[PDB]
Amino acid sequence: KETAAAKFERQHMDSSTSAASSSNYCNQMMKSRNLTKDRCKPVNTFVHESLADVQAVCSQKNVACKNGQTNCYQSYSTMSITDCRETGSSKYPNCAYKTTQANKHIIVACEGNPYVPVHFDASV
Amino acid sequence: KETAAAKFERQHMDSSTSAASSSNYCNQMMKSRNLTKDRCKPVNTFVHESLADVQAVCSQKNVACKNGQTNCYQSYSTMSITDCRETGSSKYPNCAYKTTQANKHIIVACEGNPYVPVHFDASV
Repeated sequence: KETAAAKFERQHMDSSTSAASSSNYCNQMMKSRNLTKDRCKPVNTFVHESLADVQAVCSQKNVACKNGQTNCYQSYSTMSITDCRETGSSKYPNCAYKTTQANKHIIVACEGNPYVPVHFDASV
Repeated sequence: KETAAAKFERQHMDSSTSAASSSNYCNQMMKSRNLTKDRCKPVNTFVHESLADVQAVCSQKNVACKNGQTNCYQSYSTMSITDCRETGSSKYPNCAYKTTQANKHIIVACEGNPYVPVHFDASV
């Protein structure tokens, strides 16, 4: 099993590019990050900033999570992100994703020592 | 009880302004839309476009909802929105919200005849 922090990294971190490279970015990334193995993960966001910058969000603006939890944090600045969502004729095991690039604040839930992101809540 | 469509309108529609008017916008709106009555609703987004334009999203890009439902739709264009989230020392019944204005695509779940929005899923 993964640690919660490692799972966040696998699902949400892509510091290797400044933004989605093509309309096929999500198709490629959802597959290579193992998010299409057991099923098509319906929605997933990748963040194109350094791991350090994303971890730093845990020391930024404390805000509520969508579910009412109090350990969520909103980035003070906008970040380059890519939203991936199942679209068209996506059907497991033939998953298909829409790639939407944007620059927005991220909201993450943080836990542990060190206090690091363990869930991607939303972007604004 | 409200219809699902009416509840969406009450929670998410604000066509009366082109964007949040002040840092107090969310405090005012969460109260006046009855989202602080039984508890502080932790997170809520208002859309500053016409009702017609928001309803029209149900005929736009079919995408998966976060929970795996297949009746979500993403707006082709960005829309003026305001994200409201509990912050600081928000504690029922003294709710307190952060106001974040943005221009993003909206994703809504649609149902019924007429086919109209019944849930706000996310913004991109």
